Amino acid sequence: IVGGQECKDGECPWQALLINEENEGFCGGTILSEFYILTAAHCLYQAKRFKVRVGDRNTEQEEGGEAVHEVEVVIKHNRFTKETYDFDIAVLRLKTPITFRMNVAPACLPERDWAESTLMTQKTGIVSGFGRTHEKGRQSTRLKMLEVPYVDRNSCKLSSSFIITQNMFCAGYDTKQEDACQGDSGGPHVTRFKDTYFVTGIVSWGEGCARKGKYGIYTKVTAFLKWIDRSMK
Amino acid sequence: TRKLCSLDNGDCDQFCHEEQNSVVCSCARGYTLADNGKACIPTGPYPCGKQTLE
Ligand SMILES: O=C(c1cc2c(ccc[n+]2[O-])s1)N1CCN(S(=O)(=O)c2cc3cc(Cl)ccc3[nH]2)CC1
Ligand SMILES: [Ca+2]
Ligand SMILES: [Ca+2]
Repeated sequence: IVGGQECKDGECPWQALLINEENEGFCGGTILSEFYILTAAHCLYQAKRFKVRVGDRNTEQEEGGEAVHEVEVVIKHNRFTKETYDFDIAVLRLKTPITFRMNVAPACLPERDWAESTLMTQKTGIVSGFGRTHEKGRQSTRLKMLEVPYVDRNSCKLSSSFIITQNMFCAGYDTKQEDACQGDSGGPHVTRFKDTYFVTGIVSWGEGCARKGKYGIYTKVTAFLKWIDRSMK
Repeated sequence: TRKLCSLDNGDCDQFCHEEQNSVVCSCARGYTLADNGKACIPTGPYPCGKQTLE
């Protein structure tokens, strides 16, 4: 995340971190239930074996709330295309169930039509992660969050050099220097309604991070709800 | 002119669907619908969608 603020205690509890062999974060995930993590398909090629850490806010210290879980099943979307990042979504089934507790708790899945007419027409959602703090920079050691405005499909297509499919939506700022960035991918984009957070997107891609006239592109979770339901069995 | 689900979410806490010409409310998994048919009551600690308070 470029810009934004730290997630304070208890504020981003649906966040998960995929960590490689070297115990280093390479991508985010969203907690869906005690066994299922939502992530981007493109993260599945950024390492050979990986685990999932939950409950972490500062990867430089063990505040005794963290847990690592091994992955049992990976369900990648069968139409993922690496060239365009279309169908950038995957579910992970964990070996052992998550224990919910402070900083660890799932985000809700919405109903499709209600989410489209009610959630995605709010002004903003929240994206969170441990990725880079600027394009050239290093990964954050603290979990960060950023409020990002939803952007008009039309404006976004005008702004992008790559094709924005119906499986994607854009969020972020034209000029303001605030955006997700590398390492944040696969992480949550959630939308608050009254006092509950629903998962609305997955951090997928951008042309750099926080560039003027570019936005962040997120997988449109609502196009995949049936598929997610299936995968969780 | 805004009616049913389009008027402040049908007074529902979470999902709102217009069945016939009236509002039907419902709740995410891990919530139950209250007797007033509108509010959603968490059935455990750590319901989805809530920042953790302990
Ligand atoms: O410019 C590209 C693209 C290559 C592409 C794109 C679209 C389609 C196809 N290709 O090959 S964007 N890069 C550079 C930037 N990085 S990244 O720093 O990992 C990154 C992920 C991300 C996600 C969001 Cl929501 C916003 C900014 C981001 N930067 C992402 C990759
Ligand atoms: Ca830590
Ligand atoms: Ca921008």
